[PDB]
Amino acid sequence: NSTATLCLGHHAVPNGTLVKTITDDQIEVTNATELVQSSSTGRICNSPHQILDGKNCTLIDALLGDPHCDDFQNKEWDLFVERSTAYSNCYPYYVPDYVSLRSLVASSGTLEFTQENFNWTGVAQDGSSYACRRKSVNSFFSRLNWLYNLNYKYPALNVTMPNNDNFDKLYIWGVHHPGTDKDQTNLYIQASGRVTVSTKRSQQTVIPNIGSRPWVRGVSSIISIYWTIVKPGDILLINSTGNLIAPRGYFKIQSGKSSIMRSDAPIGNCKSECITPNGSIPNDKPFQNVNRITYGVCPRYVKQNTLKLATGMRNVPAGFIENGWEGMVDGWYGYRHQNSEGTGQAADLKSTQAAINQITGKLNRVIKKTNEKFHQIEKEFSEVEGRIQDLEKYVEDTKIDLWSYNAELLVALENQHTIDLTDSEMNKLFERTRKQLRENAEDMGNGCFKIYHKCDNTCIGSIRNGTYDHAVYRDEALNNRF
Amino acid sequence: NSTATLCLGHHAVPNGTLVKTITDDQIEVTNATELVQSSSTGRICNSPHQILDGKNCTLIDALLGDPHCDDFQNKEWDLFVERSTAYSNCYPYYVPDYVSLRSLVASSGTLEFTQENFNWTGVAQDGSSYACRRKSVNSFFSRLNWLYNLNYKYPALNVTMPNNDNFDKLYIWGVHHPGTDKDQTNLYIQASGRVTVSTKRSQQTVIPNIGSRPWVRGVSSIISIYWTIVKPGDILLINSTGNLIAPRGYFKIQSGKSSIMRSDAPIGNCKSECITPNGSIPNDKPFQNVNRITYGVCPRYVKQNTLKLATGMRNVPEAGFIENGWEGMVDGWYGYRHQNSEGTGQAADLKSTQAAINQITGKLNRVIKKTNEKFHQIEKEFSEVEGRIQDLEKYVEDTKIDLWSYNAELLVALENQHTIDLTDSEMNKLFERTRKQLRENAEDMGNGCFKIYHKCDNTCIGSIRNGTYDHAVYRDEALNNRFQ
Amino acid sequence: NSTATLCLGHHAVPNGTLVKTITDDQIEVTNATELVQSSSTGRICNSPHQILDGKNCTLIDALLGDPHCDDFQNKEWDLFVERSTAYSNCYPYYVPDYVSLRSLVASSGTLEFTQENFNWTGVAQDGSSYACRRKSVNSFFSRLNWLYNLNYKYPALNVTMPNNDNFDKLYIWGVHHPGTDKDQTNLYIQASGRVTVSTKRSQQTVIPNIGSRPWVRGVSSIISIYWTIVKPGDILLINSTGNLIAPRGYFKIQSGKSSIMRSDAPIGNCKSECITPNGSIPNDKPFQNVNRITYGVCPRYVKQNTLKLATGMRNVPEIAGFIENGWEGMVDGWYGYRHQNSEGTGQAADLKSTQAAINQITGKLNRVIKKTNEKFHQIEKEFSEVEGRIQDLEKYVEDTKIDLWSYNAELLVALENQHTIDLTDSEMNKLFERTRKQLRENAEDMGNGCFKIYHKCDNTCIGSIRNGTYDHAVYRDEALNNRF
Ligand SMILES: *[C@@H]1O[C@H](CO)[C@@H](O[C@@H]2O[C@H](CO)[C@@H](O[C@@H]3O[C@H](CO)[C@@H](O)[C@H](O)[C@@H]3O)[C@H](O)[C@H]2NC(C)=O)[C@H](O)[C@H]1NC(C)=O
Ligand SMILES: *[C@@H]1O[C@H](CO)[C@@H](O[C@@H]2O[C@H](CO)[C@@H](O[C@@H]3O[C@H](CO)[C@@H](O)[C@H](O)[C@@H]3O)[C@H](O)[C@H]2NC(C)=O)[C@H](O)[C@H]1NC(C)=O
Ligand SMILES: *[C@@H]1O[C@H](CO)[C@@H](O[C@@H]2O[C@H](CO)[C@@H](O[C@@H]3O[C@H](CO)[C@@H](O)[C@H](O)[C@@H]3O)[C@H](O)[C@H]2NC(C)=O)[C@H](O)[C@H]1NC(C)=O
Ligand SMILES: *[C@@H]1O[C@H](CO)[C@@H](O[C@@H]2O[C@H](CO)[C@@H](O)[C@H](O)[C@H]2NC(C)=O)[C@H](O)[C@H]1NC(C)=O
Ligand SMILES: *[C@@H]1O[C@H](CO)[C@@H](O[C@@H]2O[C@H](CO)[C@@H](O)[C@H](O)[C@H]2NC(C)=O)[C@H](O)[C@H]1NC(C)=O
Ligand SMILES: *[C@@H]1O[C@H](CO)[C@@H](O[C@@H]2O[C@H](CO)[C@@H](O)[C@H](O)[C@H]2NC(C)=O)[C@H](O)[C@H]1NC(C)=O
Ligand SMILES: *[C@@H]1O[C@H](CO)[C@@H](O[C@@H]2O[C@H](CO)[C@@H](O)[C@H](O)[C@H]2NC(C)=O)[C@H](O)[C@H]1NC(C)=O
Ligand SMILES: *[C@@H]1O[C@H](CO)[C@@H](O)[C@H](O)[C@H]1NC(C)=O
Ligand SMILES: *[C@@H]1O[C@H](CO)[C@@H](O)[C@H](O)[C@H]1NC(C)=O
Ligand SMILES: *[C@@H]1O[C@H](CO)[C@@H](O)[C@H](O)[C@H]1NC(C)=O
Ligand SMILES: *[C@@H]1O[C@H](CO)[C@@H](O)[C@H](O)[C@H]1NC(C)=O
Ligand SMILES: *[C@@H]1O[C@H](CO)[C@@H](O)[C@H](O)[C@H]1NC(C)=O
Ligand SMILES: *[C@@H]1O[C@H](CO)[C@@H](O)[C@H](O)[C@H]1NC(C)=O
Ligand SMILES: *[C@@H]1O[C@H](CO)[C@@H](O)[C@H](O)[C@H]1NC(C)=O
Ligand SMILES: *[C@@H]1O[C@H](CO)[C@@H](O)[C@H](O)[C@H]1NC(C)=O
Repeated sequence: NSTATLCLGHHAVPNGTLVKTITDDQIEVTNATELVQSSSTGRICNSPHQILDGKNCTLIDALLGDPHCDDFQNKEWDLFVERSTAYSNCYPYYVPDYVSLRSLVASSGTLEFTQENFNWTGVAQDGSSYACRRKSVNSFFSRLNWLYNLNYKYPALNVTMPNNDNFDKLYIWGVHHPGTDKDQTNLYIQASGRVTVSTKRSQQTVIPNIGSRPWVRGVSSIISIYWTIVKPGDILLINSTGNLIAPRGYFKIQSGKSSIMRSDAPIGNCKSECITPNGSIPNDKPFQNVNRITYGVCPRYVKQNTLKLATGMRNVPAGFIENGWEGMVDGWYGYRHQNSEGTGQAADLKSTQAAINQITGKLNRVIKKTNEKFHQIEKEFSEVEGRIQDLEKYVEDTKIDLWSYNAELLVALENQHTIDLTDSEMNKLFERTRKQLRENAEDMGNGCFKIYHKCDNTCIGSIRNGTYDHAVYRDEALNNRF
Repeated sequence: NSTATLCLGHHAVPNGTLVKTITDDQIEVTNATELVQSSSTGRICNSPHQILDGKNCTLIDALLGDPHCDDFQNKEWDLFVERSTAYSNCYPYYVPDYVSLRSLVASSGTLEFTQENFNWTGVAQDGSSYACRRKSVNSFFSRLNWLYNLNYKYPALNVTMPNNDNFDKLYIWGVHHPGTDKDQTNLYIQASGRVTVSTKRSQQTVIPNIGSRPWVRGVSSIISIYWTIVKPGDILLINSTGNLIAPRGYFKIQSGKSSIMRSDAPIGNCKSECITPNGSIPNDKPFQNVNRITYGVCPRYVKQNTLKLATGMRNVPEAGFIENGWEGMVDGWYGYRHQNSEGTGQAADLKSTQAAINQITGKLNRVIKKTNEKFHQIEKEFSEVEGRIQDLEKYVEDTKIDLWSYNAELLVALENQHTIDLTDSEMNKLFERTRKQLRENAEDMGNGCFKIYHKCDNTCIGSIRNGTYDHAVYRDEALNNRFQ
Repeated sequence: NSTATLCLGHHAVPNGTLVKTITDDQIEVTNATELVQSSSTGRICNSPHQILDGKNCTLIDALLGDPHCDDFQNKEWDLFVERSTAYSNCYPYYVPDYVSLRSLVASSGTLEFTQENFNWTGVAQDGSSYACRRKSVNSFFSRLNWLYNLNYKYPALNVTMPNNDNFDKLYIWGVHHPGTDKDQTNLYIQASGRVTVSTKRSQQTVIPNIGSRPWVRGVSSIISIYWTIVKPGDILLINSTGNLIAPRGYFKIQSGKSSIMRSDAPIGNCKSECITPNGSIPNDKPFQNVNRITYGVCPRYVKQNTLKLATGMRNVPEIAGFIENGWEGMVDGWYGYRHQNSEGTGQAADLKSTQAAINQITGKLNRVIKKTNEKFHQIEKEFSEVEGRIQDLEKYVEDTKIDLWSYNAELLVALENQHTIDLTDSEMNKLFERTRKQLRENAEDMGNGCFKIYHKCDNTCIGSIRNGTYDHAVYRDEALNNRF
């Protein structure tokens, strides 16, 4: 009755979370947060990025001018979305270096086309095919010009086109490979054509190949597609004696943050910085497990499906040496007392705020939203290729393993640090109380002090308030101790 | 009067090991372990991976059907081992994009061949050569069909072969480059041949080169090798007016964990998950220094040859831990020494010993386990100058190794620092728990020992070590001795 | 005043530096150092690397022998510097795989040329052009030999050149593409030429392409450039029926630490291990923000422009101990005592704790990251032409590398600074505890980092505490009388 008990403690919860540290494989803490984004809504948000739904059209088909891709003329994009249902419906073609043409056009982000008055005197223009009907009429790629004989004559073409602008020009052109020699000589009078497209810095020559081919859309022939970039002040020169699928002009080729993505996710009316083929994902967490293919401001892809970051002290469901206090809801640390006036509880705001202030924004010190990716490498492959594809796969797998390691070590280190800093605040609160009490109390060993003098609620409050004067009670307290 | 001294201490060893921390360049600990695997047995274990010893055969020669590689027909592998002694002994050839063909066949992991009934009516088949003898008679690559004129005629070939299966087909074919014009017109009647192999998605045209070549195995000619992959529902279409080295069928091209490795190490009868060109290596350690070229579940290649991970506390060799550690303590990491009315004694503390040990066991397995399972990767050694693509392959690999070497360096320093800190922490916690027990009955002598101001025999000493010491029993006696 | 006050404290400075830790975005410390090199002199030091200023000549032009590059014949280099003002002034050409040829020659580091006597009987040699004037006379590339018909005849060339040396030979050769068909038949007699260059391990065939070209230096034609490497004991074989731009010999091709760099920085007379396009930079710091393109022993490129590494304790602006405040005015140590007794107040530094903290901070980062970054010929990292796939990969690899090293640098500085704060806070607490153990029952903790010593304790007595020789038993009777 002539003494008092003051216990120092911390809070506890009944439903703790296990996290991982350097010290413990699993340790239960009061609170944690997930660092790996692992789910997507399934929709690609049309804000803030300019999304272009390719629908049934690939970018190359929209580039060449497949009639069912006419709506894409001169359109621009931040992200072009190619659907797996896309198909070709014009004259059969193939693109040597399809991958690079697709990449650089996708990164350019525009299909702005400008016609140029090539002088094709001597030959017939605007060749059409039943295999490429546009609005029920035989037609051809909108951006290409199928040249053929004019009155049984195909004179040698030698056409020039300077680049007198301040920008690079992208020229798409082709070479026709007839199925038979009867086709070859009927279209182009010479028994074999030849196309040479050149600039002051390049030369590209194609010899057409007359030969049977597997029928595609009623046609036994095919077109090879090539591209040429003309720098400012340079000159495009097209020299041909047959089989030339001529350009009608140039595409602007820009540099910027545009790219292309293969996805079947629908485009929704929402706003999201990060786009994956699985759909848009939130970018609050530093890491994501949804897809290695991302566009925008995105969490970094890691192999882990979950990484829990401790946001509270160790959960331990007498003072803090024995146990935590589930009943303390207004603070992380606090006091419990037993004196002449009964029992009471009060939280310590100083130590609680110190622990919280260290834990808030903990992760914003090492990992921020510094991962803004636009056009990158391909990370999914449908064809066997070998060397270049091996390297692309190895680079991406090397990157992911390294960030997965970084993510693992970071969470373990930070969680070790969250435990230690919260353990530290508890000991500091205990030491502040001991130094206040001086020779008026003894450490009972369980996180509680035995105060050797009568100490009513105001006296206990003075200790919690930091205004306890040991000199006032030292005479009374030293008398009871010894 | 009658008092007792109780000292808190930790163990020490005479033969400590130097490790590195964040704090110290080198600090001696009681025990440490190596994290870098630096030696190999010298043998490639034939388990658990399916090893195919190429012996004197490269993979491409086994693919084409070099007669001395006939034993490799239709064989499969997880790891194909190419020896530096391999040689070619058939018709002289070269493969444009040899590297990619070798890679994709190696990654497929099988040489399963399927013959197909190509209709070569109009030409002679099964051309043979003195440069490619099989069973001591003129022959040719087993998987290729040397077509040439039939009775002074080589009609233009137009042969089709649809892919009506569920898988991609790999077709290997060739073009013959005769040494002279006499050779060209005698073999193929036309003055210049032409080979066009096409699919619905591809076209490959080759113009043969009539011209002399360095004499190789009695031949001044050569064959160019090409490959074509035919997707399901697609069709192989072959058009030739001479010089076609025709396919006899297709190879299955599978996807899986198969690869190829250049090594001269022998194949032994053992079990080992990790294979390097130097031989199999253990994969218990997280890092290895043997070879950046690995196959299987492997430690990560680092530039360091040794990384010692502390598995024990700081070593302070030979009362109380403030002064020194106790080599004489062999049954625990922490413990008590006392001097009382009954003499002197020593006893270890199980709680603090177990706390430190449990925190250290599996300490590195909390950050890096054997999640490094690699199979077919990029090439990492090169015998020829190539330029751009090889520059990139080298830069990629050197970037990876530097980053992992940095990771390994920082990890060991961090782990060792934390191992030091946690073991030192257990010592201070043990000393403090003892102080809390003694209350006003003892005083800190400053050297890790308490002066207990009352008679405290071995049972009393044991009660302190066991946590059952009641200070109130002796408080009256102790306070009388402390204060005069 | 029959008592004394002994305060334990640490120093403080008026001009602290903000650093970043795991705990705080900004915390002021007594001292810090910059880890990111962010500035350049603007000049490339001509030592210790052998620098070759390309002037107005690219490496490929110096290789082929453009007349205004004649001064570069047979020169060697550690680093070739291409200026953006370089230009070509000979016959118009293009190099298929220009990047690779530039790369492999730059890595070889020499233009040593050795003439060889090819037998070009039957054709005319040393064709010259108005497009390639040398000393105001029509001329040609110094290292190439333009062959054409000799009196209306171009016989088939079949010229051999064995490599009977112990080193590899690099052969540069070309194929001429006339602008018109009549040009083709006037120069060479055949309507179409053919060039086949072969060795025992390679074959290269070129079919010339007749077609108009943009007029360049009076010429509507062009030359394709190719290269061939002939291993020892191998043989170069050149077979042509027209359009061959023949070699005059071979280049020695070495392996070493040579590279090429695009820069407009001037070359100075100084010494610097690290070269960037912006100029030489010091390599004392582990990181640099100047340029991802480096040559030599260089700091690792990071995206950060500054990373400050704490080299001192927390700065706490200013008797009272360390609990309340730090001591501005302590200039001979990091930690120390302030005392107040009968003779007044005094201050003295503690050398043990000061040296302990300092020894732990010096070279702290060299324990984890040294100058293990020595790079020479690497990949290209800036691009003037659109290329697509391969350039996509080179950009992605470098961007991946920089982000990973930028992450490492950010985490390393935050970790190291947190540990520097913690180790210095610890040294302060250890000194305070060492003093508490010395005083025994003669003093009490006042809570502000100070002890109230309950006995008369002049300066010699205080010095004994600082010196570690204070005997508490001497004053215990006097002190206990005052406490209780
Ligand atoms: C070389 O051989 C190929 C393969 O046998 C020949 O191609 C075949 O040519 C015929 C007639 O041109 C094609 O017939 C057509 O088939 C389509 C299929 O739907 C049908 O709708 C048409 O009414 C027509 O009957 C046949 O499809 C085609 N086969 C392939 C695989 O493309 C080629 O003609 C030969 N070259 C010659 C004879 O010069
Ligand atoms: C173009 O020039 C090359 C090289 O000068 C000629 O190749 C050489 O051809 C002769 C045969 O005429 C080869 O000689 C033979 O050598 C074998 C084994 O070495 C020997 O057993 C025979 O009895 C015969 O003497 C010689 O090896 C070969 N040299 C090389 C480097 O391949 C080639 O014939 C010329 N082309 C034409 C169309 O003349
Ligand atoms: C195919 O068409 C092109 C384009 O017209 C022809 O190229 C042009 O050829 C003329 C005559 O050689 C070049 O003119 C020259 O210009 C220089 C300086 O400007 C001047 O000093 C000369 O006296 C002459 O006027 C013209 O530059 C050139 N155009 C280009 C873009 O290079 C080419 O000749 C034609 N080829 C055939 C086989 O018809
Ligand atoms: C396979 O391709 C060849 C290559 O063109 C075809 O041969 C051509 O046939 C016509 C018929 O008069 C000739 O004018 C061409 O010159 C031939 N080419 C050559 C190189 O001589 C061949 O016809 C094709 N396949 C079939 C079945 O005919
Ligand atoms: C490039 O254009 C030139 C100029 O029109 C072509 O040259 C003519 O070719 C025809 C047919 O071969 C000849 O009858 C003329 O005499 C040529 N004229 C001149 C001025 O040379 C040339 O054929 C074209 N080249 C290509 C590859 O198409
Ligand atoms: C602040 O820290 C820097 C770096 O730790 C100190 O600079 C070092 O000073 C010593 C002098 O003993 C030199 O030998 C080192 O070469 C210096 N290092 C560097 C990187 O400059 C500096 O002394 C500290 N400043 C103060 C006032 O203590
Ligand atoms: C390779 O060199 C041989 C000569 O060594 C060339 O063959 C001669 O070619 C001409 C015309 O093509 C014929 O008149 C001769 O009869 C040929 N000689 C022999 C021995 O065949 C051949 O053209 C060259 N090949 C090339 C340059 O591709
Ligand atoms: C627990 O941590 C999360 C993550 O920061 C936070 O949102 C929440 O407010 C914290 N407190 C709780 C759940 O009481
Ligand atoms: C186009 O070029 C031909 C070439 O013969 C020329 O006759 C004609 O005048 C040119 N026409 C125009 C509109 O430039
Ligand atoms: C996202 O899509 C990829 C392939 O499209 C799939 O492998 C992965 O499991 C998907 N993840 C989620 C969370 O939908
Ligand atoms: C040293 O540490 C290793 C690895 O943890 C352990 O296997 C070994 O038993 C230890 N040795 C001693 C003497 O403690
Ligand atoms: C092969 O095809 C040819 C086509 O010319 C046909 O005449 C012949 O009868 C066929 N024979 C066989 C055995 O397939
Ligand atoms: C392993 O073999 C490779 C290739 O011969 C060699 O570079 C490396 O030094 C060897 N290392 C060991 C540890 O055997
Ligand atoms: C050079 O070539 C001519 C004609 O091919 C030949 O007669 C002569 O012997 C050759 N000389 C040498 C040294 O090879
Ligand atoms: C170095 O030059 C590059 C341009 O090549 C520029 O982007 C960079 O900011 C420069 N850095 C410095 C430190 O001057």
